[PDB]
Amino acid sequence: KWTYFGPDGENSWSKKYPSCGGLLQSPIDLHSDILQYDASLTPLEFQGYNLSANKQFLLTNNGHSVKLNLPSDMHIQGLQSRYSATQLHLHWGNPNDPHGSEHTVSGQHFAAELHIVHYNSDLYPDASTASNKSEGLAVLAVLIEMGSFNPSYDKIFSHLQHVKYKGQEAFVPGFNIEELLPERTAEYYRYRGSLTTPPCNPTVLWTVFRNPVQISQEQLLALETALYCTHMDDPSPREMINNFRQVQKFDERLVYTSFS
Amino acid sequence: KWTYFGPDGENSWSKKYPSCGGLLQSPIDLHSDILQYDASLTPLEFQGYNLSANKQFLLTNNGHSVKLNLPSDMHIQGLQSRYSATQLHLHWGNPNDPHGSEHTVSGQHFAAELHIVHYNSDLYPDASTASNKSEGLAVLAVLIEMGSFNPSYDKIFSHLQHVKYKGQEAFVPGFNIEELLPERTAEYYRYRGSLTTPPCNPTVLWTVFRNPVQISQEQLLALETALYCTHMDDPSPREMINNFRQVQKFDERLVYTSFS
Ligand SMILES: COc1c(F)c(S(N)(=O)=O)c(F)c(NC2CCCCCCC2)c1S(=O)(=O)CCCO
Ligand SMILES: COc1c(F)c(S(N)(=O)=O)c(F)c(NC2CCCCCCC2)c1S(=O)(=O)CCCO
Ligand SMILES: [Zn+2]
Ligand SMILES: [Zn+2]
Repeated sequence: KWTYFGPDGENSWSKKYPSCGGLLQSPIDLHSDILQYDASLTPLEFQGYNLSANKQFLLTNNGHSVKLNLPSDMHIQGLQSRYSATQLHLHWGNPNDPHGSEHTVSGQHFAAELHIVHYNSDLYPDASTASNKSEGLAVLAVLIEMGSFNPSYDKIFSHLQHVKYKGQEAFVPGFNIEELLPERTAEYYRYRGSLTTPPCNPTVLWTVFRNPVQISQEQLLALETALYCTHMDDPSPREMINNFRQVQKFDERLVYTSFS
Repeated sequence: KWTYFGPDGENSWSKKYPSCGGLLQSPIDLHSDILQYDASLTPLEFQGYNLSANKQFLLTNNGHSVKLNLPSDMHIQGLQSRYSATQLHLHWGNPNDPHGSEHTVSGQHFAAELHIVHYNSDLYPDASTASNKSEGLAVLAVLIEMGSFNPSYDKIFSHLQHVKYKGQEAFVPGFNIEELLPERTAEYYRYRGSLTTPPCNPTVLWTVFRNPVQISQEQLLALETALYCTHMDDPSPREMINNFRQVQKFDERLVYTSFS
């Protein structure tokens, strides 16, 4: 009931999902005028990110992105509460305009963006319960640019042809999710925002790493061309492209940086 | 019942104005991937722009912008139809983030933007009738950067302290509107889009000049701090700031340029 293109696109989300027209919306443009160094921000620690290769994790095309389910055994230290993983997914552009990150830096998109979603497991029993609650979610965002082939991202991309259409699912063996993170994870942007998709709940603590990772031109094109938003039996297929939200207004508020 | 900030802000405009969630929406980011040089794009001619110093033209705070009424003897020649002037107005940011142009260039906002609104006088009798019809409108856009004082823009700005509140009106003596335009008007971006405010009609032929103009720090600050969205006797004033729409998705479509 929502898309990124056409009559049900992002300008209309607020009709059935009021929080999409509400407070604390994400994503945003990270730029000098709204940044402040905060010396009390501390480095995150990534625990249980090395998932067992003898276990398996479901990859799903949900019609909006490709998601990988993650175990609650995976968690972040360094926030006020323990946040445990629930899923990761990506956002990207299209072959003719391969600049589909959600966040921008100084007005610039990156090629794509990876989000690793966690929920506050000290307060809430599961992500669904946390999702619309105070302090419920924390998302790690990795900005992606074109460059060297990235074997670690290929551990996701090499399975995409098995989830081409909405609803399709495939298992992926465990691998080390930390390999998907950039250099100097200590350096990041942090702000209070929202889910970037309906329902747009204003319940996400965002951490956007300063430094991008690289994937090759061939990997980017593979991601942009692999998937469809529609079911196999849909008479009007739609390619999964440009599945990122435009940046939001961000006035009389601040993003905090862990680097001066 | 629409604003740029809060529950009646731009993500909610579609609830009130159907075209705001429709096709062909403006403004957009002007960037390499969606540009295409078109040698058929020849210089516009600005006719009747030298308004008589012996006449007065109405400046109005309409609660959303400051507009100057323009006579229908001003017109643009060079497009398929003649388009005659109806008004000009501005968009800007705020002192803490003085980057409130509507259009962006390679992801960068300029300080402000001037729009000179015209209607298709060959097809339609007046601007209101044209506004929701095929090829109804044509808007000229000038990007404004902060730098040197601009005597020509000060012919408008010098009256801002007499139109501080909604509904208030002042007279501006005629002057040569062409003085508001930048260097090398032959260089421009052209695309089909929409009004950037409700009702968001997709009926505008946009011409964005390549080169910005400059206004001083003091001029920009006056524009950002002189005006209120509310009436003179509200005990709860609302400043007129950040009156620009975020850039829209622009996919499977091109902006044509008169420069390479
Ligand atoms: C790709 O869509 C996103 C998404 F973009 C984001 S973002 N960018 O991190 O805010 C998400 F967080 C989620 N997942 C969250 C999971 C934890 C709470 C349970 C509710 C869903 C939110 C998802 S989703 O694939 O699950 C689809 C949700 C439709 O409501
Ligand atoms: C500042 O608001 C704008 C505006 F932003 C733009 S834009 N950026 O060029 O699309 C406008 F064109 C207009 N005027 C057009 C006048 C000709 C048609 C009649 C309907 C209004 C469109 C106006 S307005 O001040 O008149 C307020 C319109 C409220 O609906
Ligand atoms: Zn996401
Ligand atoms: Zn305008």
